[PDB]
Amino acid sequence: IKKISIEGNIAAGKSTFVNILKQLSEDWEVVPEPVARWSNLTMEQKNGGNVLQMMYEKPERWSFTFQTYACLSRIRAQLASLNGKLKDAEKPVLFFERSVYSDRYIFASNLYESESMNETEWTIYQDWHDWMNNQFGQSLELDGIIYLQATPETCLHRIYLRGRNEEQGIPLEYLEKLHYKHESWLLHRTLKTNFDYLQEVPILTLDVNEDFKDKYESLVEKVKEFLSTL
Amino acid sequence: TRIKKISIEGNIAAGKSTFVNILKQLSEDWEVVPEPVARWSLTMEQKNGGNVLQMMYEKPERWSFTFQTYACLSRIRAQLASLNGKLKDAEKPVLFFERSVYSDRYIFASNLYESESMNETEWTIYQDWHDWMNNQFGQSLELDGIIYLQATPETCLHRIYLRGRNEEQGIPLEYLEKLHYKHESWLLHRTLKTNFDYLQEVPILTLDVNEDFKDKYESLVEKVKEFLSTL
Ligand SMILES: CCCc1sc(-c2ccc(OC)c(OCC(C)(C)O)c2)nc1CSc1cc(N)nc(N)n1
Ligand SMILES: CCCc1sc(-c2ccc(OC)c(OCC(C)(C)O)c2)nc1CSc1cc(N)nc(N)n1
Ligand SMILES: CCCc1sc(-c2ccc(OC)c(OCC(C)(C)O)c2)nc1CSc1cc(N)nc(N)n1
Ligand SMILES: CCCc1sc(-c2ccc(OC)c(OCC(C)(C)O)c2)nc1CSc1cc(N)nc(N)n1
Ligand SMILES: O=c1ccn([C@@H]2O[C@H](COP(=O)(O)OP(=O)(O)O)[C@@H](O)[C@H]2O)c(=O)[nH]1
Ligand SMILES: O=c1ccn([C@@H]2O[C@H](COP(=O)(O)OP(=O)(O)O)[C@@H](O)[C@H]2O)c(=O)[nH]1
Repeated sequence: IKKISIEGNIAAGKSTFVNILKQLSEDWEVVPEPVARWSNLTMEQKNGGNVLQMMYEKPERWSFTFQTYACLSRIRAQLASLNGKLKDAEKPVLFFERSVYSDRYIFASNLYESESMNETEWTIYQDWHDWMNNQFGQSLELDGIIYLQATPETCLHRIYLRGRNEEQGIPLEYLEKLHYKHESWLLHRTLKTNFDYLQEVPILTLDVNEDFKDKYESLVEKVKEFLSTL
Repeated sequence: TRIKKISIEGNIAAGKSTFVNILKQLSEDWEVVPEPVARWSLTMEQKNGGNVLQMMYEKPERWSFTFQTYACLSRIRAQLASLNGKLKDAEKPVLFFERSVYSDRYIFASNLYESESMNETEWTIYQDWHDWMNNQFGQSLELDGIIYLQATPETCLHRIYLRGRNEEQGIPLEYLEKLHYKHESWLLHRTLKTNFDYLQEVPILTLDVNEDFKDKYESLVEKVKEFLSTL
């Protein structure tokens, strides 16, 4: 199986793009993001719901707890697909809706930066993150990234389009701060991670500013070519 | 795998470190993994450890969950590493753990849940992580046996009074009964059902360590060497 993580800002179009891909090839399957599932039943998802709501109310009390549980749920859920899926397929591809690196170098790092996590919580999380991925998540190494690039302003409208109730307060500032970090890591590539192979990973950046729900062929053609390059 | 893994279990100040330390010297084939939190009680672990301990003491309701996660992680890292580091050329290698991932959760984390310093979402979340993660290690850290060092709260208090740490001097006798009770259920009556199936069939040796054993441990070790020859 090849592993491709699909990255991008909130409401840039990842769920939608990934649900277009999985429909196109028996060799293509998807791992959605747990935090995504949490946003509306097994024990993980009641913890997910409670913990999500707690995070909305008092993020500086709950950011450490949330981050450690979101990533754990992602690490476990990517494994459920990599060890039990695409058994009878010729050129398997598993497409991750975000990654263990999104968890750390976008969201957790941004919470540390808005002081939702104190120094020690952040230092426990990075050590907890290094070890949890290296003990259990080795097989998760990514063969490439797809960055669905959407201006901060495109994203603000798309949460409006998504018309979810709890997400209309999101200031362009919050959405802009995630954008800058997304730009630094994947486009300008000025971010340093603690993972050496992430320095070299193939990366495909896709301008997803124009809507693509019924005009996505050119985007899908780029993915096919990018995949061949692996 | 060929290394025997034995937990030493006991309440605070029962004398586990004293025992462990005695044991390491009685044989070149006998090795010990000190409990990471006891050390905190200077790497980045000491730094992080140092802080969350003081934060934990300062406010149990805020830091209990964070502390419990890091203590159990730092423990697993000592344990899996000693496996790799010592006893590669021993014909009769035994590794003594100062406590286990079971005491983390079944003594300490449960206690803190029962005392409302972790809410339900933190305790089930903590339990989720412990369950799944120890189940990745199919048999690796899993115990060959357990040695219960059974003392009284008073001895432990008495022994707290002797250990000479003001930072502990205020630990209340009432907390010990609670902790002591949790040990007796798990290690004496065997009524603590857990979610690690092999445990209920892990042999337990119980030693009463109320009598001062420091100059006079030979009996205690005979019972340990007797126990090891049946595992
Ligand atoms: C529903 C998505 C999860 C949430 S909720 C949230 C949030 C909610 C309320 C907040 O204050 C009122 C908030 O403020 C953050 C801040 C005040 C800047 O520290 C963040 N940020 C986030 C982004 S954190 C996140 C998201 C995600 N998908 N994965 C990971 N690992 N972390
Ligand atoms: C992926 C980011 C989700 C975020 S981030 C966020 C947020 C971040 C920073 C903020 O100020 C710095 C913020 O303030 C919103 C406010 C201006 C107070 O209305 C909200 N709100 C949200 C919506 S919180 C939420 C609640 C909920 N129940 N479900 C979901 N999925 N999300
Ligand atoms: C960081 C100091 C260690 C502390 S502090 C502590 C504690 C401190 C103050 C408390 O109330 C003000 C407290 O609440 C008493 C209780 C009845 C649990 O609410 C617990 N319990 C503990 C033992 S936590 C522990 C020890 C250990 N060796 N291993 C693990 N996994 N956890
Ligand atoms: C492994 C420590 C275990 C415990 S448990 C404890 C404690 C727990 C609960 C308590 O009340 C419920 C407690 O007493 C606080 C009180 C007496 C009410 O002010 C102390 N303190 C401690 C140790 S605090 C400590 C210990 C230590 N070795 N070093 C430092 N710097 N701090
Ligand atoms: O080109 C697009 C991409 C997305 N969407 C919609 O915009 C919202 C946000 O997109 P999505 O959930 O895919 O973003 P994600 O958070 O998954 O990146 C959803 O209601 C989608 O149906 C759209 O109308 N056109
Ligand atoms: O036979 C003994 C065993 C222990 N102790 C004392 O009791 C205290 C607690 O011992 P230890 O640190 O070994 O307890 P642990 O927390 O490790 O069980 C220490 O001051 C020991 O010196 C003692 O006087 N005699």
